[PDB]
Amino acid sequence: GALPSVGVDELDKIDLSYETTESGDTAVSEDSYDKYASNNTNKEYVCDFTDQLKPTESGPKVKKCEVKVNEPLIKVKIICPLKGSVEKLYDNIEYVPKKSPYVVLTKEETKLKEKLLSKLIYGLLISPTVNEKENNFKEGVIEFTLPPVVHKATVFYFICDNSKTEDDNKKGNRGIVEVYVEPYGNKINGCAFLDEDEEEEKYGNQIEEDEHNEKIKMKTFFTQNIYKKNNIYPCYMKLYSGDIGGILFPKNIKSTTCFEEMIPYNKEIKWNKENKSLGNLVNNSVVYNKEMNAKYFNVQYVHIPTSYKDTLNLFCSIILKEEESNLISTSYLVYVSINEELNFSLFDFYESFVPIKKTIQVAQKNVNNKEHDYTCDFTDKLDKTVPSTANGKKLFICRKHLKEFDTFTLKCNVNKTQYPNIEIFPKTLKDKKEVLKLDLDIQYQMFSKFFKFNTQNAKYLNLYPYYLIFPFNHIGKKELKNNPTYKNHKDVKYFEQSSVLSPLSSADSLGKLLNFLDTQETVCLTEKIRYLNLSINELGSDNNTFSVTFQVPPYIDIKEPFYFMFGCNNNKGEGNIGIVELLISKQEEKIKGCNFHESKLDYFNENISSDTHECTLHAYENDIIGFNCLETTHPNEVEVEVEDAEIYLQPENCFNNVYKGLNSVDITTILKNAQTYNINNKKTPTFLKIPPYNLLEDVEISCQCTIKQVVKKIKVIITKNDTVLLKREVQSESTLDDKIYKCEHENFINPRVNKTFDENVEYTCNIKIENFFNYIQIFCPAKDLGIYKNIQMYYDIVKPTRVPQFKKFNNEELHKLIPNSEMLHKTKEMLILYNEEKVDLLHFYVFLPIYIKDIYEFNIVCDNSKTMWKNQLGGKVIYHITVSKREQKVKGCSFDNEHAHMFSYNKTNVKNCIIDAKPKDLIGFVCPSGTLKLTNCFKDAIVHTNLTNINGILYLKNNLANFTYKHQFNYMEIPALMDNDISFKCICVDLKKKKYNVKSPLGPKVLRALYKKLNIKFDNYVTGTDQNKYLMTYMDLHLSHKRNYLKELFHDLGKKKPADTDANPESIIESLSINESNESGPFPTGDVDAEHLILEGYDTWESLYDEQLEEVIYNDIESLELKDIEQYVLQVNLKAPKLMMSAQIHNNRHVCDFSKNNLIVPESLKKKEELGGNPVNIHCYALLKPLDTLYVKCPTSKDNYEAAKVNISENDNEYELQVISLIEKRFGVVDTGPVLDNSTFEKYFKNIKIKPDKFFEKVINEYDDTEEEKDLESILPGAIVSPMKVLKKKDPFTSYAAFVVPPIVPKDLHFKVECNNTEYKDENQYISGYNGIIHIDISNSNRKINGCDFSTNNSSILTSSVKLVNGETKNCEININNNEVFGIICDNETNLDPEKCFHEIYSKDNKTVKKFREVIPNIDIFSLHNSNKKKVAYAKVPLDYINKLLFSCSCKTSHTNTIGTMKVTLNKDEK
Repeated sequence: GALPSVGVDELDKIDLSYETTESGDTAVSEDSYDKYASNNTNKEYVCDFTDQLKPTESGPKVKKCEVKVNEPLIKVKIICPLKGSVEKLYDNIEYVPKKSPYVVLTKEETKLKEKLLSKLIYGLLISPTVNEKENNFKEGVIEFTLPPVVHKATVFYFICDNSKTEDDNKKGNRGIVEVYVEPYGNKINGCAFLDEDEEEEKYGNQIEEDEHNEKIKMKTFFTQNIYKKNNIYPCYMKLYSGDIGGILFPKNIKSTTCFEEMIPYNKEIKWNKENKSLGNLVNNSVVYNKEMNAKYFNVQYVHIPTSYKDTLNLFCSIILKEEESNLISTSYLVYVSINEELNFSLFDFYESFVPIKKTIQVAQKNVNNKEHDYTCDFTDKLDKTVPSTANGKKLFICRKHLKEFDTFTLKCNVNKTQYPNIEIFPKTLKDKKEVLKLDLDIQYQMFSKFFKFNTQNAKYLNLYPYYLIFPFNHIGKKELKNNPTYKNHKDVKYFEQSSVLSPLSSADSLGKLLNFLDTQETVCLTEKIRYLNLSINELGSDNNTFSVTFQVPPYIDIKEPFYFMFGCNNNKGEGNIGIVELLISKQEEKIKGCNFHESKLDYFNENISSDTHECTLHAYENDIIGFNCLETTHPNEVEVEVEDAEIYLQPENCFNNVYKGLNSVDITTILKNAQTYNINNKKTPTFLKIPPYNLLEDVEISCQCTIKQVVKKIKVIITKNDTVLLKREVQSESTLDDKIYKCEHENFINPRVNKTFDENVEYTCNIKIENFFNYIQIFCPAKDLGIYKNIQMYYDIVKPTRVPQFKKFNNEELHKLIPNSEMLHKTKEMLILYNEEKVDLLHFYVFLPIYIKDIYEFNIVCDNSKTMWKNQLGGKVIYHITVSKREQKVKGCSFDNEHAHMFSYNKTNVKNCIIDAKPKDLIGFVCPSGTLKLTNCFKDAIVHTNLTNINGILYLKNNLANFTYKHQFNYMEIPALMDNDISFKCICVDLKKKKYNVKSPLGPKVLRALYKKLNIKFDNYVTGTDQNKYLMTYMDLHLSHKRNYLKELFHDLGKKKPADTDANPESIIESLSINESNESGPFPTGDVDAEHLILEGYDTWESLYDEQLEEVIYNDIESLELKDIEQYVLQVNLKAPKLMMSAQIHNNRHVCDFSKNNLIVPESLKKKEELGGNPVNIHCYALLKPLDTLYVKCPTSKDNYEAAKVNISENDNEYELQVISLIEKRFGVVDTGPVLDNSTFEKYFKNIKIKPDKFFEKVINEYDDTEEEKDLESILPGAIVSPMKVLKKKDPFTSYAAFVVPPIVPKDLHFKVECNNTEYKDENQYISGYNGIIHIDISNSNRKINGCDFSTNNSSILTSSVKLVNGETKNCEININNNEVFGIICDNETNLDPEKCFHEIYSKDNKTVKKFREVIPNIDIFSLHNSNKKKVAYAKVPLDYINKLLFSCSCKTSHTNTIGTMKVTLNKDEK
């Protein structure tokens, strides 16, 4: 509802029945109206009617005065002749209104009607101290003031009707003043005191934005809205050269010291505390409504002129009338900064440690030139000044923030006849084009504890203007001296407290400043930014000045905001030092550009190689058109010249000259404020910044580029204001990276430049979850003062229930919507000494339960379209999530009715559950909300007295245990790899004394309390080495249980009341110390790694734990005994089926031999038939190394067993029998029973099969419960493999299969194989055949070794590799000495020569081939020729042979003539 302002009087009373037409009673057509504009002189509009409205014509005439306002802060003055000054001429004049100027005339679709100006125009100021008379007309002046920001184009009429008088049938002239206000300006930089109360965040589109309700528009009038009982935050104003600020004061103010008795905050000179108005501090500053006399709304506007080009800071105290109700502060402070553009300056950073005499300046915004031309003039600020007064030898610091299409120009006076010696800093500015880049890391470190800021937000510290100019530096020192990270810096010495025993001389201060600026790193201009338009002019018009002029491109290729400095040092001549500290912002928007070139930049919206010849671009207001016609793969501006010759751009310059139809016209005619960027030493890419325009027709602009006789056309249709602009949906799809969902949105929440095209766009990412164990990463920050001031995180339920009302979304709503759903955060745990953890607070992770009963579909809204940051509008992201009905449960228990639907097995409210876990099962662990997590299950469990990490025992890599140890619900996948039978207990603690809210994790303090409480050894524990790339930790949403530093800092400031007349705001705010407690983690100095101190990306040090919750936990522990502590225990016991380790005959050589009658033959159970026999998976655990081989013997499958019974008469060779001597006799589970015979072999091994049928030529991944058979060569090439082949012909029973662990293993391997019989069954049915499953677990390595990989020209395993080509001989000599290992890899076409290499080798002659054992009897060769491949081999030379040896092997195509030769040497100059 709308409630009018102060209303009814005898001069403001409105009526709704008065109805008069625009023509009135004169009956004159509007077409024949004699109109002209109001006299506009020096900001003042006057309609002078003293000589116009005179009865001179027989008939009436209409003279209209048009007052058209587009410039803020005007004084509307209307002068029509006095009532009855002369008789018979001014006798019967009438006025509409006679109650003007408070009430005006509005057009109700046909009629002029009386209505108050305050309702359509908010911020009006009419002084009742000049219009107290009943009729303002006896003075003959109608005057009023209009606010500087209006959002409604309103028209009103004033009428001095002189036609009702009659002097001998002569009619007078009726004067009409037409006041028409259009929207100019968006928001005043300032504050408004709202008498209303704060209103809760209206989620979604339920916001009702009415302009009839004055309350709603008032909230949009200033940048700060001060509620008396909620807003503690001091008022702030920022004014630039030519800006307009103000304050809307309340009605309960008693007195104020702002704009008339301001306290100057001066750091350049010593403290002044006197009261000083804007008039004495600033010339030509204009203040409106000073006495606070206006009746409707008491707002004071201050217009700061362009004459002031110095930085000023002022403080104000607004004391409110002491009222009965409680308000946060009866006196509020106001900080007004005038003409400063860069906040958190490094000079303010320096002054808190070393005093600095300086004059900070803004670049001169040129009015006689283009708006985006700015200059800093050190010609008149580089004088020779010896320090004798506090003005001698000052620092002129010129600060200016450049944006899109903005250019800067510096001028120094460098002549030697006025200055004896002057230097330009740095020295490398001229020749190599480098600058002294100012990095913002030090301000990050000093202001890390003053806010909650990460690595990305701290670089935007130069973007936040509200309260970063306070003397916080004087406090930050204490924090900088408190920060254990800043101490280890090389740049500490300049921020150590200066000498006070002897007063520091300014010369030492300036020298220290020069060294502090010198130690910083230099960066090249041409490399940090791409396509810069820069000119270094050492010569002027009289050769007495130096200049540097650089134009900021439209899109900046800086990786991060380019914050640097330069200037001219003249202190070497005992004078001034001129310095410019400048910052270029990174434009975060895609350029609407036609890029036709085949090679294209990565930020052009139209990516056309040769697809389209004509590019249709509809350009809008504030749009950025790009036109590229050249190579983008050239970051230089020297070699791009060769392609400017092959490009023909029409017109010769674009978009300077542009095609309308087919004619070439200067672009400035259609767009007066257009900005064209033409790159130096280039023709294209050219750029057009479409300024604010005013068109009624789609204007077609056109250019064309001819590349290699191909003409491509850009036809940009700059639209009008009334073109159809519909909601544009940008759909992106979920991308599944490492079982976590990611969407490609990086700066679509970050505020970007406002545009009409920037409002009807919505970025929605569709995320479908149809599987288990996948984290849905949602990225939108927590609420903090800056580019994220009013971000909102709410959710709507589409399916199953359709509730279009937007509700709050937090950890609780997500926990309740989906059973046991978890909001988790990605952290990499710190050591116990630190107790902080690197959490990613901008990104959280939705984790869905293993079991899903209802299909859910929702939309998460991260809203930053309400945060307007310097006329830049942020984006909004919609995540359309669909969570499918997934039927998967965990084995275990639930200790209440909360997780019972998660477990197929449940013992509700039963403390200790015992579970037999079998190979590849999937166990879940979860305890009720409020019970204390004792275990890091399933990373760490309890063995019966001790804390033990069950991972290293069970080969538990590649398991959910490793990442699920800090959730509410933890998961674990049983492997087939076991070194023992292990019974552990996953125990959560129920302290019956007190339940908790354990959303935040439990600290090592209380976990040690429970270990010593529950007899759990934290001294005999093998540490679980951090194998996790991450941890999704279960914690509160955005640490809402933890403290908030911004609000608490400003809360202490507001209750410290720095806004009293006698109060000095500095000495009060310096007394503030940031609220900090044990809810935190210290930083130990010494390390195991440096990383526990530094942060990069999106990680920040925060305590996961709640020290209050922790102390309550420790209390309830120490006060109770063991009887009063419930233990929700899952006792998981794992039975490894007959653990066999592979018989390691050599360091390189393991063996899994199974030619036995107790192994696959089902063991003799109890004499009775038990049941359908269950496969006893015979467990061979083979632990090998890079360059290890495993041989595996099993009984021979019936078919090949017979085939070997055939060739029993036939013998092996020296090779195979040799290997035999090396293996069979060289092979717990060993036989004692009957000797193998053909009968029992055929019986028990009738049905023995071997999967994979080719062993190690295909394999079975052991953590793959699908037993997904894979070509290991496809996963790990570089192995030597013999499939399952019969050991001996004479013995039909035993076969073997071998494989080699390659030396470079890019990763851990964990697979398994099976000489599986379960098909043979005991005829008494004890057990089916036993399955011999060998579980192979190989470790990784990446050390390239001597060896020739003729399969590639870059081996990732060997050092040398020159891939062979048929018809080409490729020699690869490698130089080996005693005790060095080598290899060789031939491709499929070239087979080994010899095919017994390495065992046989060409002689030194390369004529004869010899068994290498002969020459060297201790060589360790790794190769098998009982294989399907004869192209890959490896070996090691022994430790005690040094006589000069030479040999070679070759990869020879059996078909064509191809030779890839490895030449192997030994030692060097020897026998």
